[PDB]
Amino acid sequence: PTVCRVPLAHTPTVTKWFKGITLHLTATRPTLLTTRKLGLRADATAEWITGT
Amino acid sequence: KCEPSQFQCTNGRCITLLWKCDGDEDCVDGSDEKNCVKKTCAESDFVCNNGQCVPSRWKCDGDPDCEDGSDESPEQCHM
Amino acid sequence: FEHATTVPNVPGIPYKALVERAGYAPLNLEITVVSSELTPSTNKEYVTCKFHTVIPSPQVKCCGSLECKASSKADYTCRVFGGVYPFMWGGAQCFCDSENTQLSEAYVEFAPDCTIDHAVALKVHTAALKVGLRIVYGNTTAHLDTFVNGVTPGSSRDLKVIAGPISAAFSPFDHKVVIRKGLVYNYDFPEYGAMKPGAFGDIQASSLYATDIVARTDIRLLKPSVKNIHVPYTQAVSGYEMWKNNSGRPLQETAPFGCKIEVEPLRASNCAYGHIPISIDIPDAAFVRSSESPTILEVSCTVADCIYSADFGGSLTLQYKADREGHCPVHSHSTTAVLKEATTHVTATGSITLHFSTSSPQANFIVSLCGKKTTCNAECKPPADHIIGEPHKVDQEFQAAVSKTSWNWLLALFGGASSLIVVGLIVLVCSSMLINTRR
Ligand SMILES: [Ca+2]
Ligand SMILES: [Ca+2]
Repeated sequence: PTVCRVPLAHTPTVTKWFKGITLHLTATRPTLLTTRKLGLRADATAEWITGT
Repeated sequence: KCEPSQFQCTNGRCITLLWKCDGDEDCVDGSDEKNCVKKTCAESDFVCNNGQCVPSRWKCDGDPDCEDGSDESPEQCHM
Repeated sequence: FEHATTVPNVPGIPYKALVERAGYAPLNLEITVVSSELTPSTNKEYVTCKFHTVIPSPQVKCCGSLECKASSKADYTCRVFGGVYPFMWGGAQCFCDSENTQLSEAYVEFAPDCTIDHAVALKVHTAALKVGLRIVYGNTTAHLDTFVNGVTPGSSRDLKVIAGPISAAFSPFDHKVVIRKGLVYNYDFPEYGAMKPGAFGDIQASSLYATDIVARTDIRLLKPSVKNIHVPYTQAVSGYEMWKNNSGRPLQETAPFGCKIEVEPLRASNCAYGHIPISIDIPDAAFVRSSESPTILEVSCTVADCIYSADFGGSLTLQYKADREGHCPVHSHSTTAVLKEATTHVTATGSITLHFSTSSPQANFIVSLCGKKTTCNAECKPPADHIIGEPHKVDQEFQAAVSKTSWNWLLALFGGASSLIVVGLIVLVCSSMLINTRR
């Protein structure tokens, strides 16, 4: 076991509206984006996002 | 204390493990250098008779550098 | 002495309560859930990883026969072939033209790199809850951990805290769980001793260094065809590799209630759900006689403006008069409005500004300054920021969640709809008795 170095993606810009947010993501190479609610049920999502 | 992937110097600081045994002094007291077993010397670093690694240009410059002063020895450099 | 309370199980938001006794000045009470753990009892079933087939050197007999033997190695397979006439670099290795018997073996073993890349199958029982509070009373602060069962007296020094049973029993783990390199998956692994080839758990053992590995990978041995020595064989795909390819997503990203799954030991940290019925035994040393505490002759509250935002989006001020000086506690006797400050200095006459928060469009709660309950009323507007980065500090009510004007409209409408019917009823009955008395 040891430590590697991994890239940090471009920080997204959030647009806020009523009961919902919008993410503006840029990524030159495939990147992972996961979400999950903090309620009783968790609508977990997973997506490999590339491009703007 | 800090997470085991980070080494803690004997001063109160924690740094990443890649800085340990790397040839560079990062802890304020140099605890990350004189603890490992590395002994390699580069081409430009002449190895003194005592085993210490010293730059080659240091040799026979008119002043003692090594602990035993092998650099100023007339055997090494002839005047 | 003893106080019974119900603090919501949210990790980080404070809870304010006011406890008092006759002849004793009221004392502020602050409860916080600093951190929570959900450690279930686990039992290790077996350890699995990517198997590495081992094909020992073939054994052949020039003119004779061999009998397959039985061995304890995992998925051992043996076969005997009738005529081979094998070759190596140097020519034929036997003199019988057709009486050459070849014996083939093939078993499985743990790959050398399995000490790092290996999964563990676990069975989890009922989960237990343990929390660490930051109870604050008077001018003192205490930290302690306790088990949420209703009987354990988890106490730092003399707090004597008894956290009652959790309102709702919840556990993010199903019965069978799988751990691999710190990632926890909810999987239904096959039971020990029943391995299906080509799936997870095709090879299992009680430990990585156990000598009783058992496996079933559907090894098939084939009849040799080429002249030079060979041990042809075919095998199922590594079930561990298949499961790795089709893992899905871990509990670190599927678990609900904002739980943070972590291992060593397997546990869920900082989950938010339900309520905890705590009970505190405050020592009498903290309480101070009412005569010593300064008294308020009068107090009137006026509120600047309010938005029912999650943060402390509200303000309040009050005038006061007292015959002394000191520290007094301020509390809001409502379930929809929480103050920010617990205590505040008082100096005869003056005015103090206190910040609060609410989730109702009415600041129509009661505020007490070491007694002397006072009534505030305001005109709470909705907030402007659609999204905030801080959890709501007060659970949304219903009876207070409706504006005074809307309450008035509905009340007036229902009142009219209930009044016209009764007035019609009464005029009907009076006329009916009039008609009955007519004759
Ligand atoms: Ca160093
Ligand atoms: Ca010199």
